Amino acid sequence: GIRSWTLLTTSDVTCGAEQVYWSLPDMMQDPVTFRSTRQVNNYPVVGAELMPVFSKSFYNEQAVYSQQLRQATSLTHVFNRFPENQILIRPPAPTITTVSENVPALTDHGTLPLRSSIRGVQRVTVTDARRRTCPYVYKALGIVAPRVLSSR
Amino acid sequence: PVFSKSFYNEQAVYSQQLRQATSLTHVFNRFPENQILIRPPAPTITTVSENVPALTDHGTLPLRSSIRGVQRVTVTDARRRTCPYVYKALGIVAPRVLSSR
Amino acid sequence: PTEASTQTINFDERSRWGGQLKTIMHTNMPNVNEYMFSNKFKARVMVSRKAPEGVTVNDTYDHKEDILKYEWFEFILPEGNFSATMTIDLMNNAIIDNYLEIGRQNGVLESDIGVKFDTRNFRLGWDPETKLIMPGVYTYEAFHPDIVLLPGCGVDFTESRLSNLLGIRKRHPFQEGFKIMYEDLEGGNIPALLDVTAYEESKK
Amino acid sequence: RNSIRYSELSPLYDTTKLYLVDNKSADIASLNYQNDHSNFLTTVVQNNDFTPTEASTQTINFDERSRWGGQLKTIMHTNMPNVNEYMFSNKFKARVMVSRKA
Amino acid sequence: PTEGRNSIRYSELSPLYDTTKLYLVDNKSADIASLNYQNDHSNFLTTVVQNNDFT
Amino acid sequence: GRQNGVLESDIGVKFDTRNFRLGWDPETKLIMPGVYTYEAFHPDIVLLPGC
Amino acid sequence: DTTTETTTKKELKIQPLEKDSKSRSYNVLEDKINTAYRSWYLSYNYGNPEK
Ligand SMILES: [Ca+2]
Repeated sequence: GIRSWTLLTTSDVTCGAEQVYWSLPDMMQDPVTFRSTRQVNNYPVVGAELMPVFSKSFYNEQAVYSQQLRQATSLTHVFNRFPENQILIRPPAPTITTVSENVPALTDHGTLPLRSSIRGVQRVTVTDARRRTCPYVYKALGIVAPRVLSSR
Repeated sequence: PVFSKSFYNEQAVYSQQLRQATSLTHVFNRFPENQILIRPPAPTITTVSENVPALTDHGTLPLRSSIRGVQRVTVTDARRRTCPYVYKALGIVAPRVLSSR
Repeated sequence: PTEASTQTINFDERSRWGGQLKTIMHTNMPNVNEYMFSNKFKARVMVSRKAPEGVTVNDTYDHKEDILKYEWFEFILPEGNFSATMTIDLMNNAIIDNYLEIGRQNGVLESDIGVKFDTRNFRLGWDPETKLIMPGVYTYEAFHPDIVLLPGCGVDFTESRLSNLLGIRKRHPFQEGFKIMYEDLEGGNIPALLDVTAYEESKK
Repeated sequence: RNSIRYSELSPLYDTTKLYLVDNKSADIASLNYQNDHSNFLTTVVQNNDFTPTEASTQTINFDERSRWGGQLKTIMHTNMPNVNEYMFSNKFKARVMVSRKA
Repeated sequence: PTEGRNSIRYSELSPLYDTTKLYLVDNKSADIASLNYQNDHSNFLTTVVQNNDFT
Repeated sequence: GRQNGVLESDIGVKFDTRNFRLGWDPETKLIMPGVYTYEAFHPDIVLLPGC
Repeated sequence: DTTTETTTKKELKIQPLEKDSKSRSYNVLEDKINTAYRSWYLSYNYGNPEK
């Protein structure tokens, strides 16, 4: 029937927890395998973590209340144009509401090898999984402490 | 990534005053009188299975010295098998040196 | 900045190195932006109703039951970020917000909307014997988003994510046979419901 | 000590990241009609001039005259319904009365 | 103590030595566009870097 | 405003949340329930002319 | 009946409320389907493609 064709999962308001690739790149020697370029979309990724978009949940108290307002007979919201057709009735509200909400995220990506010369103006770029500009991006401060390793 | 949250069911007493005012029956309370068979009280505190995403470090490990352009990853469940409630799972790993020949 | 640009921070050598990049970032994503495709979606509704060219009586009730028409539609939403449900209705509106425009004007009945997202366990109020819903009510309870269909009408998400919101997802999440037609929801037909009153009157 | 070089930074050493994704666009297409997200596979070679497949062949070459390892951090999300059947938050046994007479 | 012969490599053949060709074209597609509204074919200029990821 | 013939009618600048238009309808090309259905959606600023 | 005296019906309403009870104006406009009260939301979300 479909229990096979598909699967029952929970409600994600985030509806799609996505990741995003961070990539400043006139600093890091570029990880392995990335080719160097200057085509905003590629950009050799320096590090990646997922969206600062997560979900919170609360208990909708407005649970039963409505059962007693359209039962007392009153005005109709564009939401319940069919206050009688059991079928067409503004679906019950759930016990638990969910809300896409973003928090800010502080993350460490590791340590990376960087060129030995940086132009006074590094350019940074946060890429989205389909590698592109995400403009819901607020403010993003990256800082990085060089450190030594190896030797010639 | 399956943990539990908890909240205080306010619908605590309310029901005590609805089936006491005499009204419709839910398939849940077919026995609104047999003290015994009555849709058990609701608890003060409700609990809800909810999954969050989890970011974790597993440590550092020794890896072969050659990787095929296509690594395959697999999340196994305790009875070692595929769990399909698995959403999206991005693992990243930074090699690093140790030892020497 | 410019002039600076030129000059150089000079990490040195006779030994290369790297750095530890920590990083702070914030965002304001509206659960239903279009950019994340928490905006669009496809599905098809009824758009026409008639009978081949002659209006009434013998089939006056039956005539109405003789010609239906369907069409695929990509309808959208008003960006924002909403409560679990909210989202629903929005579509469960804009789905209507299509009908209205075309259904009325073409003999389509609200009866045959044919596509209504919704949470609820139609069938819970069942009973074995009547093989119906004894309380004359799909006992109004939220269980988990669900999409109800009529015949022919369906819903395709392919081009959207809300799906993941409807906590309903393909089992091989990597292709596209993904659309949902009356046809697939086998056995999952609503029960029908029962007549209370009548049952009562004739209670004696 | 003839050395033709230029930009395309020396296939570098000392540590780099290894991005291990699974919903990178070509991968899906070519390798995961297969199955889900519990396992799948992914090209790790991030070069776009390659079909996962071909890539597959080529090699990331961590080197030697000294072996090593890596630090694997990892992100993962899931949607488990408290009462799925797979976790047996679905079934159960018990016995009831089924007959009465004299 | 950590000294190294740590070598991350892979395909993308070692920027190689010993002799290679240098292709010096003038009607390569981008070149025109960007540099030769200028003048003709007696002189013009051309990128010699054959990488397509570059203006 | 008061002191200079300005009408509350023409306030002209009112922040507010609400989806004026939700109660729309195609045909009337209006809001059938005689009400900008009182619902919070997201801050919004309404203007008059010039303001 | 205010609707059977005009066929000799359904007109009844084209009249988009003009001003509220306290008589505050809704500066409706001509056409009577659009009050010159503009709002951020709508425009963006509801009406202007890319302009
Ligand atoms: Ca409360």
